Amino acid sequence: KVFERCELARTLKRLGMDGYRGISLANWMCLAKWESGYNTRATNYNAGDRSTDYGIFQINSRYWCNDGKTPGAVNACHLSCSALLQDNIADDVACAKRVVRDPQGIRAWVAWRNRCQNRDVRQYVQGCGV
Repeated sequence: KVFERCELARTLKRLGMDGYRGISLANWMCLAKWESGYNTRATNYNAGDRSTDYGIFQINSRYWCNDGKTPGAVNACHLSCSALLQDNIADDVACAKRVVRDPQGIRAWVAWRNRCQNRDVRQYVQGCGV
């Protein structure tokens, strides 16, 4: 499923992401935009290290979900990577919360640094009623 901006804004709010571990809603929106274009079915194979990024938040199989095929990986979120490809983002949200619970926080996603850090990200939630 490809979310519309405000529709996702509202969904994330309901899911308790606003201010999660100090991370504002607008930041999570910026993240999803740059990682998947708000597409829950998006996947990206990293030939470099043999892992795959899955779903809305492009969660990596090296550490967060199990795909069976990534070498040396762990599955911190206790989920099959398949779970992150559903149209519902409940699993994605619970796993993303897990990711930021580690020291790096939101910085674990390099695109967040490149595209969202130190920028005015209010645009991502403007007019959405959240």
